[PDB]
Amino acid sequence: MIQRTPKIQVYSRHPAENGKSNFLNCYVSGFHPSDIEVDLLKNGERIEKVEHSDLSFSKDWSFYLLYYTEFTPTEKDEYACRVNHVTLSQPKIVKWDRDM
Amino acid sequence: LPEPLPQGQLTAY
Amino acid sequence: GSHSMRYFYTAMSRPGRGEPRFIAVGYVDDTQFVRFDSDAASPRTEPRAPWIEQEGPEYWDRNTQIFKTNTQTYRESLRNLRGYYNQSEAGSHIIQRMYGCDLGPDGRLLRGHDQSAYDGKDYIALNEDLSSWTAADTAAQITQRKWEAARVAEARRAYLEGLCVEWLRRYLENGKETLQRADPPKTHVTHHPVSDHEATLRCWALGFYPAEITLTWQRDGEDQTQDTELVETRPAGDRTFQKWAAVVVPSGEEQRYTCHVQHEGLPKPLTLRWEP
Repeated sequence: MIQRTPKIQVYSRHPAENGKSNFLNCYVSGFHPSDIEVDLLKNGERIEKVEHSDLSFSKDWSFYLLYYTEFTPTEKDEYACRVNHVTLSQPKIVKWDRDM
Repeated sequence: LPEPLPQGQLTAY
Repeated sequence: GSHSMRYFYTAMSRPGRGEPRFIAVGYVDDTQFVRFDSDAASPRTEPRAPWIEQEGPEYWDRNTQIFKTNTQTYRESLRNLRGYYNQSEAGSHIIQRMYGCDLGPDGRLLRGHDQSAYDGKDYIALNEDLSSWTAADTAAQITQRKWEAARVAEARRAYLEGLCVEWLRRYLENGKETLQRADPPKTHVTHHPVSDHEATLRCWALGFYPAEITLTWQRDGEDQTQDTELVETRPAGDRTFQKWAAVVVPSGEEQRYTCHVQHEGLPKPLTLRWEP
């Protein structure tokens, strides 16, 4: 069975401004099969109550999902997305970089 | 609107 | 502009963990507007965009019956396909279907689509004529014979040319303030050194709808496809999308580089440079 590993982008809904409420996004896509585990991290700890979009897929049949949570960025707090999938030997972590 | 059901039974793959 | 409607079905087996899950989502262009999930506490068709809420109970019950009946048939289909590939009852498998209609800018049917995949590979597809099938392998040929015997293509055609177009037009009207509004990208160029002699130029497009967009870098007017880093267009969560393209340039040569942006929401394609 051919499998496809997820691509992962971590970013903000709006341009980031310290002290201003916003949304932190983790977009996983290009993956198959559809089972996937996504966590949003704040200073290494799992954020509770993260929401996600309904499962859908692209023209090449790969799946995509947006995971999101309200957050207020500051200069020191660190954020990231942690993803596991059958194609990964261990969780992959991508750090939020406000310039990416 | 999605594809409606046929009068008969839905044809499986 | 042009517009399309698409439903996306996913049926997924999970031996030992109950019956296969069936989900259906509907879209107009890049806007989801309905969902159905057989795993919901009380499975029923739910609205996912404001303009669809005005539909009455008859609409929702009609959708729900369609999706519930499909839930049962897709479980049969999964059984059938496991057998077509001589697969064990232990593994989990997925059938996907995407189908719908495309309208041109005048609102007339451009073409229809009805495609299916098994475990992420092309399985069977309705040809553009809406009358014949293309099967990817000898298993899909079994499905093809069964669908030919049952005059399935005729039914798909009637739907694609009829109700699909009729309802898409209805939604486009009911949601005209959004569905028929293209929001242009807000754009800018950033600059950050990667070393003494090199710097990154990144061209940003933010806040655009629909997702279709073209973003390129040129050096002295020549395309820089190979040297451009291009991320996948990504959803912001407010309906809009984002994308960037980056290129690494010799310090001092920045003005030889131009970023070009094409989007439906733009009257004329944009050209941008870094502005120190």
